[PDB]
Amino acid sequence: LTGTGVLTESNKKFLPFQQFGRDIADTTDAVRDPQTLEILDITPCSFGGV
Amino acid sequence: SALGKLQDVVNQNAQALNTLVKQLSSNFGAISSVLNDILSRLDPPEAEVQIDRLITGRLQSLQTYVTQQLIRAAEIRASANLAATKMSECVLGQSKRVDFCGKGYHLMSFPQSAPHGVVFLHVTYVPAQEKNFTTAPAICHDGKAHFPREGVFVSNGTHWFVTQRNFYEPQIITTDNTFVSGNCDVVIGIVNNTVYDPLQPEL
Amino acid sequence: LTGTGVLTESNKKFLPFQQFGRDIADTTDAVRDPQTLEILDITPCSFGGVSVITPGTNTSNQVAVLYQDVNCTEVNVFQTRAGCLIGAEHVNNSYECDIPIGAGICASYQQSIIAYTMSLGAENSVAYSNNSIAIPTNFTISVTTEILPVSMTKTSVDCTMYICG
Amino acid sequence: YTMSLGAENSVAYSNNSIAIPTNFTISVTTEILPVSMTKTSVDCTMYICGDSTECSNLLLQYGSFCTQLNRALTGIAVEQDKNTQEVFAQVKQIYKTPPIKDFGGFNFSQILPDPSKPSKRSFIEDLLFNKVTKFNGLTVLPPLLTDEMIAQYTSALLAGTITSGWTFGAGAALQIPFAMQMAYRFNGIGVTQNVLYENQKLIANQFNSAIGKIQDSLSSTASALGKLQDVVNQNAQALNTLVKQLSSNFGAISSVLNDILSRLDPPEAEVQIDRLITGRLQSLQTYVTQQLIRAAEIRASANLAATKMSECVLGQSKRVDFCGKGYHLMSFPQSAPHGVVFLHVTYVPAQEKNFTTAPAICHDGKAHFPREGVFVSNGTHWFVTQRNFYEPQIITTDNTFVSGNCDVVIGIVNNTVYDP
Amino acid sequence: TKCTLKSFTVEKGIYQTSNFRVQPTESIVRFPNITNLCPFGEVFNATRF
Amino acid sequence: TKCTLKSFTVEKGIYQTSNFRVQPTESIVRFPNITNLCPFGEVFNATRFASVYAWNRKRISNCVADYSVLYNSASFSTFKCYGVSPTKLNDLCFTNVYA
Ligand SMILES: *[C@@H]1O[C@H](CO)[C@@H](O[C@@H]2O[C@H](CO)[C@@H](O)[C@H](O)[C@H]2NC(C)=O)[C@H](O)[C@H]1NC(C)=O
Ligand SMILES: *[C@@H]1O[C@H](CO)[C@@H](O[C@@H]2O[C@H](CO)[C@@H](O)[C@H](O)[C@H]2NC(C)=O)[C@H](O)[C@H]1NC(C)=O
Ligand SMILES: *[C@@H]1O[C@H](CO)[C@@H](O[C@@H]2O[C@H](CO)[C@@H](O)[C@H](O)[C@H]2NC(C)=O)[C@H](O)[C@H]1NC(C)=O
Ligand SMILES: *[C@@H]1O[C@H](CO)[C@@H](O[C@@H]2O[C@H](CO)[C@@H](O)[C@H](O)[C@H]2NC(C)=O)[C@H](O)[C@H]1NC(C)=O
Ligand SMILES: *[C@@H]1O[C@H](CO)[C@@H](O[C@@H]2O[C@H](CO)[C@@H](O)[C@H](O)[C@H]2NC(C)=O)[C@H](O)[C@H]1NC(C)=O
Ligand SMILES: *[C@@H]1O[C@H](CO)[C@@H](O[C@@H]2O[C@H](CO)[C@@H](O)[C@H](O)[C@H]2NC(C)=O)[C@H](O)[C@H]1NC(C)=O
Ligand SMILES: *[C@@H]1O[C@H](CO)[C@@H](O[C@@H]2O[C@H](CO)[C@@H](O)[C@H](O)[C@H]2NC(C)=O)[C@H](O)[C@H]1NC(C)=O
Ligand SMILES: *[C@@H]1O[C@H](CO)[C@@H](O[C@@H]2O[C@H](CO)[C@@H](O)[C@H](O)[C@H]2NC(C)=O)[C@H](O)[C@H]1NC(C)=O
Ligand SMILES: *[C@@H]1O[C@H](CO)[C@@H](O[C@@H]2O[C@H](CO)[C@@H](O)[C@H](O)[C@H]2NC(C)=O)[C@H](O)[C@H]1NC(C)=O
Ligand SMILES: *[C@@H]1O[C@H](CO)[C@@H](O[C@@H]2O[C@H](CO)[C@@H](O)[C@H](O)[C@H]2NC(C)=O)[C@H](O)[C@H]1NC(C)=O
Ligand SMILES: *[C@@H]1O[C@H](CO)[C@@H](O[C@@H]2O[C@H](CO)[C@@H](O)[C@H](O)[C@H]2NC(C)=O)[C@H](O)[C@H]1NC(C)=O
Ligand SMILES: *[C@@H]1O[C@H](CO)[C@@H](O[C@@H]2O[C@H](CO)[C@@H](O)[C@H](O)[C@H]2NC(C)=O)[C@H](O)[C@H]1NC(C)=O
Ligand SMILES: *[C@@H]1O[C@H](CO)[C@@H](O)[C@H](O)[C@H]1NC(C)=O
Ligand SMILES: *[C@@H]1O[C@H](CO)[C@@H](O)[C@H](O)[C@H]1NC(C)=O
Ligand SMILES: *[C@@H]1O[C@H](CO)[C@@H](O)[C@H](O)[C@H]1NC(C)=O
Ligand SMILES: *[C@@H]1O[C@H](CO)[C@@H](O)[C@H](O)[C@H]1NC(C)=O
Ligand SMILES: *[C@@H]1O[C@H](CO)[C@@H](O)[C@H](O)[C@H]1NC(C)=O
Ligand SMILES: *[C@@H]1O[C@H](CO)[C@@H](O)[C@H](O)[C@H]1NC(C)=O
Repeated sequence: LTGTGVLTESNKKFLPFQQFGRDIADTTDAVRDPQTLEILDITPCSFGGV
Repeated sequence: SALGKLQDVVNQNAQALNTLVKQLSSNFGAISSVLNDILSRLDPPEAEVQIDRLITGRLQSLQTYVTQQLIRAAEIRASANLAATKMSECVLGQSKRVDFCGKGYHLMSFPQSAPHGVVFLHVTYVPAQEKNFTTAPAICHDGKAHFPREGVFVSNGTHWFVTQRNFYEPQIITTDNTFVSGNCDVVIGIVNNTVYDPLQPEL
Repeated sequence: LTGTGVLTESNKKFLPFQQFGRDIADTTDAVRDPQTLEILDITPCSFGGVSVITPGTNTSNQVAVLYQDVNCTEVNVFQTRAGCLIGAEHVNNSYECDIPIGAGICASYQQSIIAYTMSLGAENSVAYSNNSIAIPTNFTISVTTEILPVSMTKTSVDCTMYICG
Repeated sequence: YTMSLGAENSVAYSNNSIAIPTNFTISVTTEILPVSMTKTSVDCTMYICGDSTECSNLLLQYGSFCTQLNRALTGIAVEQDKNTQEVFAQVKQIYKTPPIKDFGGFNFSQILPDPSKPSKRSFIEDLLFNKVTKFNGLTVLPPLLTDEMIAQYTSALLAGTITSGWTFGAGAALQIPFAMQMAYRFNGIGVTQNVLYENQKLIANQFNSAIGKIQDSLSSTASALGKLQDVVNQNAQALNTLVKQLSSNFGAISSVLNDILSRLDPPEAEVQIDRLITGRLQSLQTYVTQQLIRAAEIRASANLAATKMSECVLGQSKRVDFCGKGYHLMSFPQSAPHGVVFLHVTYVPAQEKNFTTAPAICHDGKAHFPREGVFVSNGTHWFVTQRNFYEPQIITTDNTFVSGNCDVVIGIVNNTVYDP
Repeated sequence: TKCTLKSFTVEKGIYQTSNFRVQPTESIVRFPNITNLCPFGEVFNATRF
Repeated sequence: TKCTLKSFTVEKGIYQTSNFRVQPTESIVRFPNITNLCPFGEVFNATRFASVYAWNRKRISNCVADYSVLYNSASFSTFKCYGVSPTKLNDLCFTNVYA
């Protein structure tokens, strides 16, 4: 699941079968690293404007 | 639900925004709704068609969103002009426009802020304890027709009074609160009584 | 002539020349029967939408459904100019509108759902006379609230990120 | 030719001359305001796809567009009901007229409802309703208020303004005899009660003649109710255009889905199917956008009508040219299929006659000013007359007040002020 | 109503959940009565041949 | 500002711009390591195949298979690869490889 963002340590709890949790507009929001099984939150990088 | 109007506006925004983001998960006839996956599976010459499919739908959705935003902005601008007029007239002064500054004879309005709007507290005058009286358009005395200077010619069945039009304050009929025009032969509802002169007893 | 509809007997007649008939805006309106020469009018069968009237899950779960512009015969049923209402019981009483149905008919929760003609107000014949006036002897001083939007959220989207990212 | 804006009238201006009217031409102007448009709705699935299952399996990869469209139309319809409520449902305690219509000589029979059961409307309402005049997944929702109840609102407002005046618009309807309410409306427009009470018979024939002229004008010309007819024609033409867009290829083989599904293999028939889908979506979106814009216009007109009903019907507007041209006295509401007709009763001076004036009058070196009127001169004698009607009222100290000496004021004219 | 509004609870009101459409029942075809039936038969059954 | 205002006099105010792409530092790939190269010759060059009337499905899973060696081979002619491209097969990760 390509893309750019900040991979913060996640606090949501996952089913041992659930791989990646989405949100509204099916944007990949949380993902499990296939190795060292844990949960990470993908947050979009700073895209404000000047 | 008292602030429902304001809530409506907020909803009409938020829902719209949600709809917009929900349009990002629509294929529009393309193989998927993720640009990165399309670029990661297909070759760019063939991925161009799918990207066009996504772009056309997303651009149409964005234009629709902006159009409805413009219409909503027009209606909200009309509401803001109305609110500015009500602040200029209800608050900064006393308005003689009926039912503009609330129901009843408006006295004064107090502005209050609200998250995305204003709330006017309209203090208005509502008179309510009615009494009926027998009424005269004019009073005949020495053939002068004696019309009322500022009030109405009410009567307790028996005697007559010149009260103000919005609060029963009878007062006797005197030449100071009554003015003369013509004789008693032209007025349809003329009623014969006596108007009191202060000056003669004042001697 | 291909289509679907209800083929009823018609009083209006074509010329002996003319076999078909259209309505204004170029829609088929009547057709003469080829077997026996008479003109049958066409009216396509009902396709009005269906709506649901509810007092809210807070109060109850009872449902009243309105089939717009459909006779109750074509699936307690109450026939209304708006449509056929099922689950709500008509009442001769008149109340202020609670859930607007249409054509003067409104519904409310009173156990079940009752539908009626909205009452416009209390009929008050003023005691008018050509020598009678009503003067107030008091007042109220009423404070009312008038809520008015003045602005909305200043949203701003960028087309590049939304479309491409 | 080159247009002329009118007659190049040159008023006889002078620094001491005024023109004081001596009569009046009480009139009833007419105003027509649209308050609502036809409550329509469109089944976007049935419209774009008919009954085909393949198109219904599409139009969902296009997302929630159908929900947007039907939500917008439902909002427009609810807004139309809200407009009709705001214009008409402004009065509590629906009122009735007395069986004896002794309104000081005035005659409201043409505007008052008649028992002969045309719905429950009046003569003027019947003329107005006489003058101005489903399929393919689009229907017309009936208005929440039916014409009978709108006429009942109209009759209640008319009964309240006839018997009570402006009082029913504030609290309870304080009854007051007619020709006494109108005297107070004259007080509101400046002229005293004397004008009406001494001209009571004249100011009922003027009003009745104005009502009769309104009746004749409404009966005669078919373009009298042009605004409501324009609204109806615009809505009907938008609907007809929306329908006729169905019979359009939009770059596909046919405008009928059955033919495309028949003569093509579905995998490549998909191209024609969604070309038609995009075409019909664009047509429906254009229809919805123009309906929203026209609904904004109708909402502006309905807010104007509600404001006029609040200020004209339920009061006496001091705003100029708001409730008809001339000094507004009172208004009458009448219902029309999709609008409101205001019968603005106004006062128009007419029959002018010029005199010579003075800013103030010098007596005993004191520079008397007029308490409430204008100083005028008959060429020999001076009088204090009200500013909208000629009434001499020879100068006294009761109707004049003193503000110094006869030095600063410019147009001082020497005279005497009588002492009661 | 809950599903279309996509909210578990609903409020007092009226909501257009879906659309009703009557199903057609049987089918009918009408053409000009009888026929212009040919004198074809006299060919198959002719006497002088 | 003056390039987006199409002018050389700008006056007071505020003027906007386009995407703020904060360039992400480096690139991270977190593919799972099975530590087992997937024996893919099980299917292509192996013992005798089945018949078309009874076609058989083979499964390769829990392994790291490379399609680049397959494409680079000149013997493997007649490629179509519907829905994907041979050059982009390598970076894709799959689970249900029905052969
Ligand atoms: C008419 O109104 C007057 C105003 O008060 C009333 O006259 C006085 O009434 C009081 C009693 O409330 C007496 O003590 C006075 O002597 C009255 N003044 C007179 C008669 O000049 C009178 O009661 C009212 N008439 C009614 C109500 O029928
Ligand atoms: C009020 O109008 C009525 C008739 O238009 C008049 O008063 C009534 O007159 C009838 C007979 O003419 C009598 O039987 C009633 O008893 C009267 N009632 C009242 C309350 O007076 C009269 O022309 C008008 N009254 C005034 C004061 O102008
Ligand atoms: C004034 O009161 C008298 C009481 O009857 C009425 O008018 C009088 O009428 C007689 C003839 O019927 C005359 O001789 C008197 O001069 C009149 N009185 C006047 C003029 O003051 C009548 O009730 C009253 N006048 C009205 C109401 O106009
Ligand atoms: C006008 O109404 C007010 C109430 O709205 C009256 O004031 C009440 O008077 C009674 C007894 O006189 C008291 O028990 C109440 O507590 C009063 N209410 C308030 C709010 O003060 C007032 O008396 C009325 N005016 C007249 C002239 O009676
Ligand atoms: C003021 O104007 C009105 C008409 O607007 C005049 O009323 C007319 O008067 C003449 C002669 O008196 C009559 O023949 C007409 O029938 C009247 N018309 C109406 C509609 O009543 C009135 O006379 C004028 N006033 C003055 C003082 O001249
Ligand atoms: C108010 O005007 C209407 C119409 O102008 C009058 O109605 C007329 O009534 C008389 C007999 O009752 C007849 O002339 C007709 O039947 C009606 N129409 C017309 C055109 O005349 C009504 O009478 C008037 N009001 C009063 C009190 O006279
Ligand atoms: C202007 O009006 C005044 C007031 O009526 C006129 O003065 C009166 O004139 C009449 C006859 O012309 C006399 O009978 C009165 O005695 C006069 N009133 C007085 C002297 O106070 C005046 O003549 C008029 N001027 C004109 C018409 O030019
Ligand atoms: C109005 O304007 C006229 C014109 O100037 C003024 O009349 C003049 O009055 C002065 C003395 O007051 C004379 O010397 C002039 O000869 C007059 N002019 C003419 C043309 O005759 C008049 O005073 C002005 N009145 C007001 C009230 O402003
Ligand atoms: C008032 O009348 C006289 C003429 O008769 C003028 O005013 C007089 O002015 C002189 C000095 O210029 C004073 O001594 C007098 O006392 C004044 N008379 C008064 C005030 O009555 C003047 O023509 C007149 N005032 C005007 C026209 O404003
Ligand atoms: C179709 O056939 C029927 C009968 O074969 C024809 O209609 C008959 O007309 C006669 C006299 O007009 C009636 O007495 C019969 O009752 C009719 N029959 C029926 C079944 O209604 C009809 O004219 C034929 N259609 C044509 C020739 O177009
Ligand atoms: C006229 O010709 C027709 C067509 O051949 C005959 O119809 C059939 O004729 C055969 C042989 O004659 C018979 O076996 C069938 O029973 C006939 N069919 C019917 C429906 O009758 C017809 O019989 C001929 N007419 C004659 C011979 O008089
Ligand atoms: C076929 O089996 C061989 C294992 O011996 C592999 O491919 C061989 O690769 C070498 C050099 O890379 C070539 O010289 C051989 O000709 C290949 N063998 C063939 C083509 O049969 C590999 O494991 C298998 N090929 C696949 C899976 O594509
Ligand atoms: C007030 O109304 C009542 C109700 O009929 C009536 O009896 C009474 O005479 C009226 N009072 C006056 C002063 O008109
Ligand atoms: C609606 O629900 C609230 C609690 O969620 C309750 O307090 C209120 O009484 C309810 N309204 C009714 C039952 O009309
Ligand atoms: C049902 O539709 C209308 C509505 O009442 C009615 O007039 C009509 O006769 C009915 N149709 C039938 C009975 O077939
Ligand atoms: C009252 O309701 C009943 C039953 O709904 C109905 O039959 C009757 O016509 C209605 N009206 C009257 C006046 O009873
Ligand atoms: C009215 O104005 C005219 C100007 O046309 C003038 O001649 C006339 O004298 C004026 N009237 C009076 C009474 O001054
Ligand atoms: C696979 O990756 C994990 C990551 O935690 C590592 O512990 C393991 O040794 C790796 N397997 C190998 C290198 O065979």
